[PDB]
Amino acid sequence: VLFLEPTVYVDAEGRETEGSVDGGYIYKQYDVQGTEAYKDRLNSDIHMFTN
Amino acid sequence: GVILPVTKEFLNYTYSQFFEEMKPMIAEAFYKKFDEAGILNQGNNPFGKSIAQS
Amino acid sequence: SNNVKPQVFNPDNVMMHEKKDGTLMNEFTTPILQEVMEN
Amino acid sequence: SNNVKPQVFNPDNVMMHEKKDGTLMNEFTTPILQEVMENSKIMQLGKYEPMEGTEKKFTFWADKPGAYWVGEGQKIETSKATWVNATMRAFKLGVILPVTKEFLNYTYSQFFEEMKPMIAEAFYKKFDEAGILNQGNNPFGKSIAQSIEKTNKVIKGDFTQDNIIDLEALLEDDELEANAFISKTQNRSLLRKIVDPETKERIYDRNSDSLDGLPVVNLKSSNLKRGELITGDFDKLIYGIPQLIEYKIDETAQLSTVKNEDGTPVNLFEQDMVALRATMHVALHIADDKAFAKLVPA
Amino acid sequence: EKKFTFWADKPGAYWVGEGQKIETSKATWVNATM
Amino acid sequence: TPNMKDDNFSGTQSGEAMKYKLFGLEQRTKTKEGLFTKGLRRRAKLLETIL
Amino acid sequence: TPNMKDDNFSGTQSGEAMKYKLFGLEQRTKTKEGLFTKGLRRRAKLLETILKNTRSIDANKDFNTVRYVYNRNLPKSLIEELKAYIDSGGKISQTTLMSLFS
Amino acid sequence: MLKVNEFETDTDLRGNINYLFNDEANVVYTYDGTESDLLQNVNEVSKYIEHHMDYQRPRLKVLSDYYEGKTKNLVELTRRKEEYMADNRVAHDYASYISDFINGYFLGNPIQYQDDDKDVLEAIEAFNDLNDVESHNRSLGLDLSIYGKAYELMIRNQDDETRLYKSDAMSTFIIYDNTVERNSIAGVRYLRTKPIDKTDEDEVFTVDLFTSHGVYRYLTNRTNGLKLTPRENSFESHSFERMPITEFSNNERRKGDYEKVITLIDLYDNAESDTANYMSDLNDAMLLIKGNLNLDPVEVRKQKEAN
Amino acid sequence: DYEKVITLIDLYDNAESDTANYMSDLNDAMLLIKGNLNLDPVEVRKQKEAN
Amino acid sequence: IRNQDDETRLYKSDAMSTFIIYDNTVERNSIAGVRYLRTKPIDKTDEDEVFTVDLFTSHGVYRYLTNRTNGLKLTPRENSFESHSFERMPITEFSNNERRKG
Amino acid sequence: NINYLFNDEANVVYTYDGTESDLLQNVNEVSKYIEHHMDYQRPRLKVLSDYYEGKTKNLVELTRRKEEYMADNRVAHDYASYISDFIN
Amino acid sequence: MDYQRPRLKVLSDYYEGKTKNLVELTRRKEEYMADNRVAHDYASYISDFIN
Repeated sequence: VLFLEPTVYVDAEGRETEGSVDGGYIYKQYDVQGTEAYKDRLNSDIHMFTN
Repeated sequence: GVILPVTKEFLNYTYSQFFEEMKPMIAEAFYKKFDEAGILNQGNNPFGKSIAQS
Repeated sequence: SNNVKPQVFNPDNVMMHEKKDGTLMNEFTTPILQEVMEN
Repeated sequence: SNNVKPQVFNPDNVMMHEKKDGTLMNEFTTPILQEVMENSKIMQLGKYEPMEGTEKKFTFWADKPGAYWVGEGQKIETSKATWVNATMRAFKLGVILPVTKEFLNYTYSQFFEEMKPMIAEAFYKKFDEAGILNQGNNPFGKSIAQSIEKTNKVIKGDFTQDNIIDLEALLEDDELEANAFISKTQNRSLLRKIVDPETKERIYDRNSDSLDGLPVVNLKSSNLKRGELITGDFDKLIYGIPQLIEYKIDETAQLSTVKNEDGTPVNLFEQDMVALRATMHVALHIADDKAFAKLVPA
Repeated sequence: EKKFTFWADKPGAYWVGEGQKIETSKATWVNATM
Repeated sequence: TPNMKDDNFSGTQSGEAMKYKLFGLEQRTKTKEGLFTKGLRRRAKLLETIL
Repeated sequence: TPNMKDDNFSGTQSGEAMKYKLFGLEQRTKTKEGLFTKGLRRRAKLLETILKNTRSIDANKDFNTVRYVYNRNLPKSLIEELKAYIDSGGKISQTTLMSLFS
Repeated sequence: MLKVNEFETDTDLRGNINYLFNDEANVVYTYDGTESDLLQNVNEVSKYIEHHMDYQRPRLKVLSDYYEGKTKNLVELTRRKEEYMADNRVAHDYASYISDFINGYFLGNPIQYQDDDKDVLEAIEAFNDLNDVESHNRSLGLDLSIYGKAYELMIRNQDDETRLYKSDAMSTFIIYDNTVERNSIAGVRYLRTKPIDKTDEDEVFTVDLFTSHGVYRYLTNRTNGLKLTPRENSFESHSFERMPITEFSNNERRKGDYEKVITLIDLYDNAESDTANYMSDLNDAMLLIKGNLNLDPVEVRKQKEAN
Repeated sequence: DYEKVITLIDLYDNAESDTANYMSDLNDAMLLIKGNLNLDPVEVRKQKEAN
Repeated sequence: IRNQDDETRLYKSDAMSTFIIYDNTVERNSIAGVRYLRTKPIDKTDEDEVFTVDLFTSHGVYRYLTNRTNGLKLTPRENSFESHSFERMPITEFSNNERRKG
Repeated sequence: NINYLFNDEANVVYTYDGTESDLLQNVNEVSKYIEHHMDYQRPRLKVLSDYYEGKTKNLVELTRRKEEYMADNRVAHDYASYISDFIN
Repeated sequence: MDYQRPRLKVLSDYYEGKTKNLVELTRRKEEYMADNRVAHDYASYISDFIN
């Protein structure tokens, strides 16, 4: 369990309000479609021009 | 005769096989009560007979 | 029952999982025969 | 500085090739041992107990059910069983030996192999004197001598058939039977000259080292006085060994409990040294404090 | 002539708490001759 | 052991397809067969002695 | 080793699928086979020496002529092998032929 | 726990030696002198025994435990968070699957023998039948597969027969001539005796040293530094004319078959036990209720049967 | 025969040990709870068995 | 075992109650085999877990009685010894593999 | 399970240094082997047998189950028997 | 010794599977974190097949 408890801000006139907590996973990514189509074209052309 | 009460929590979590391992210990208790009554005339023996009385 | 203190019995002959001091015999290792049987 | 005479240490533990007066120990005649390694007597007498962790738990039955005589149709009454727990923990023995790599190369390369026997002897003696006699900074809050002290299960007087029988009887007075005797070899002189005036048979087998038919084990320790004898039901003495003697030899760590001439710690890398660490874990448990009795001179 | 080296001092040993410093000790030999 | 949930069968000849799929099991069984014969030879030695 | 999770089968000539799939394993086994024979030759050298020292065999004999023949534990098909042996001119005694069929 | 101290404080971090890929393991023992030059200085054999125990045996032990499926994941998780959580100990046994397959493929079918001279061929066949060499060969192949090397011992028995027995790799090794020819100078076998009812503290080892002319027997234990003391009736002549033990190798490097994928097996163990923990410790699903409300914990019991 | 591909073997080692680190070091999943609240760490132990 | 009706009989012995003690030499001849069973009626129970023990040697069977609580002190049973006409220990052990793992 | 199947003392081969006569005169040693068998080898075998009978750990380890109002739903799959019968 | 041996040593280490990733501890952090340093043995697979 991950428990995030937001900071409570108290105003001089007595108001109360909560901060915005958040949490989640992020992951790296790259253009697999375009880079594999490019590298496949390079390989194919090497073999085509060299028979 | 004797009666052994057990809390079922004890019979589930603490010692499941308790009643199977206690049976011979009861039999020992009976043998001791009988020997003590017959030989030494001790333990509120019900018979009017004993070696100690002889 | 919902009793959080264990039940006191009179006479105290009932076997219990929880001692009077609140200790709980979980994963309790089985006793061993310190003496032989008396025939 | 470029100062070439050898480093004086404090304490003087480190094995060195060059004596500070300029004698070089070379063509060294390796020493020979006039003695045999003593086995630990606790191993010889106690019950072993495999022990995985540094700690062990025991549980034993303590109360048995009762029984009652009941008339026809009488209410059968209740009874109860009970158990008890005990526990034992281990402690660690260790020693370090520092050796200068000049010494290790030119003087006596065998050195660490010849030290292993003498270390393991030192450990076994330390253990025995701790558990048996409660000597040598006993880490355990447990020992034979300490159980004897709490029970006051001591006989006063000279080695005689009278006192030896009484000593053994002191155990069955608690429904325990003696299994062996622990004695100081200095006192077999006394055991050798006691005989029954009626049956005219000697209580001590000079040939078999058996006293009243029980085996006698000799302590080499100096704490057990000549006139003293110990007996007990050693099956009640449980010992465990979580970790047998481990040796590690190291070439880069620091020794802090040895100081250079200037007071700096010894650095094994920068000062070109090698050192051996021996450690052992041992655990002791007296299963029943009443199972032991002692005879002492008045 | 004959010459003997004999072991004379056995090393010692220390009760060591967990994580405490293991102290050092030394063995020594003696020379005797015939 | 053949993974029945991920299994497919060829034609009709049971025996050869079985000897394919049980190839791994046969390797262990051949060792077991050696140790078993080693035992039966002792059984025979006992029998000849009593006879 | 054959990856059982990603595996497919061809026809019914199991040995001929296997010799393809185990091609990589065969390359190593052939070296192991060389070293194993290198060891067996020493085993034989010892055996001949003890036999000669006990004079259980003529001192004239030489054991290094033995040829060690290795066969792989591939699966085999007795029906196909019978057809391949009896075609092409093989002969079998009736009792033997009967002994082959259960 | 300034690292330079961790030696003296015995804090240093436990089992982290590599064992498999270490340089001292898997080396070939060589000696510069003749058999006589070795036998007159039996102490040198003590050095070889010590070296074997400290560096080669650990590798072989690890390999064997993997063949028995006792992978690192079983033992190490003994130190797991043993709280009120589930155990989830897992071991995949890949090492056994592999070794059994490769060995059966190589030697599942007996080696056949051919010769031009029937006298030699039948003497060989007699010896093979007496020693059940088929099973022997298969067992050697299995040791070749797991440990990468295997040893066999040949002895003239008391009943006057030539017998062949496998010698365990964890307890046998050979010391070779230093020349390029590498003749085997001497072989050694050493076994820990122990009682069943105790751990013998000294760890007594019984040592047999095989030369080209006989067997020498000695007694030792680890803590006495392996000082070889001849056993009563130490020497025993044998009628061969060369050292009886023979060594077999899986390949030039004497490396095992799965030795190079143990790390992958470990990774698979960790991954699977990680998914097992994920399964055990999180609730599959829950009815989430938000907002300021009164929930009677007696009423919540109707959750399974309310519409 | 592999001298010219040692650099690719290196890259495959790095990529695989990278994924092994990602597997080892991040938690697979967690129950995220936000907002100002009182969680009894004794009650959170019921998380596996609450409905 | 050679039966009372004078026939050679063969019976399996349960693994949970049978074991063999082997000669220490590399040949590992089987020195002795033992079988032991917890004898019980189907009514009472005993804290003395009494085991009947049969010890098989190369020349006969020795029968004993024991219990765990006294520490397995072997006491010869009435008519303890019984000769058998084999010349080696009658029990044979079979193994699934060198390690004997299931 | 683990602590019984992979214990180093289980599955060992018993050896004796003395002759048959040396044993038979000193029958007590047989008592030691019997004790060792009971304390180490038997548990392993018993666990293997229980798995052949399908009494897997999940059925007997009721120690951490719940049944105050839900069902128990403990399960055993008998893979052990399927495997052993097929191979045998 | 100065120029040729190093090369041959490296080639041998790759045949033994002691790839750079195992020995290059120089980067891996000595914390509570796991190592997962890996070596794949492509070199041996290739050399044994081609030979």
